[PDB]
Amino acid sequence: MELTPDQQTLLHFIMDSYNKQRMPQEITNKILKEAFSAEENFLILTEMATNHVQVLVEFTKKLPGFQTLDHEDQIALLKGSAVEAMFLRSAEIFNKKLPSGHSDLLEARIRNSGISDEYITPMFSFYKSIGELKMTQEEYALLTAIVILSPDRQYIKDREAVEKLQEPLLDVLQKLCKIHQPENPQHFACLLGRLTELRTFNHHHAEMLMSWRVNDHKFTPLLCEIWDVQ
Amino acid sequence: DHQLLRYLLDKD
Ligand SMILES: O=C(O)c1ccc(OC[C@H](C2CCCCC2)n2c(-c3ccc(Cl)cc3)nc3cc(F)c(F)cc32)c(F)c1
Repeated sequence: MELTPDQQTLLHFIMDSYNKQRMPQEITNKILKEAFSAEENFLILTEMATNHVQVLVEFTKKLPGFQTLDHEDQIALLKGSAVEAMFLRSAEIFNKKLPSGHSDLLEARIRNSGISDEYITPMFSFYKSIGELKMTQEEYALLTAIVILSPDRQYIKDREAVEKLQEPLLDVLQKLCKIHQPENPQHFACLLGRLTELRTFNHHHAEMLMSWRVNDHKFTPLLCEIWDVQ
Repeated sequence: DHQLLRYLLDKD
């Protein structure tokens, strides 16, 4: 029922690693302060996305057993999850409680940031569906670790090795879902279902960058590797 | 060929 001492140790370790990220307040304060051009927002995006990948690699390296994995599988896991992890973190940031009217202004600013119309609606639909779950910080951290340690990622040679590392994280998350939401026995299943919805963002992530309403689409060499853009 | 990702993974 309750977390065991080993699970409590695992949870605080994942939380400490997860907390090394930029505070949501920092990101939203920047976007709410003043409106920027599509060109200025494109550069803000590439800076933030580059920093997110760097922080994600350090978080991933700290995941128990990750560094014991086959090196090619390590690359396949990071490359397969980087985009999904960024959208999950964007959903967390979007659903953080702000003063009256601020979340509406934040949504309006992102809606007019330069991103194409085709990608706007699905993005906010995902953020609002994530928001309805009313996830705790621990749920976001564990869910991010579960996304990274996905054994059914493309090019993974040894699935079982990845399964073994993901399994205890799923066990902790399931227990937390039962504790934080005993009224909703579907909470855990819903979280896992949202991970399938996250995967549809990989299908058009490169296009979301390429279709940004700017004249030139300059990317950092690290972003080119992770987002499949030139 | 994920040269930078490889470097970030293999450093330290
Ligand atoms: O923690 C991190 O490391 C981190 C890294 C990158 C992020 O995305 C920034 C961009 C904005 C860039 C400037 C112009 C407006 C959008 N952004 C996105 C987003 C839209 C499009 C794409 Cl392709 C990717 C992400 N969805 C958002 C939802 C939010 F609540 C939010 F505050 C900003 C959001 C981020 F949210 C967090």
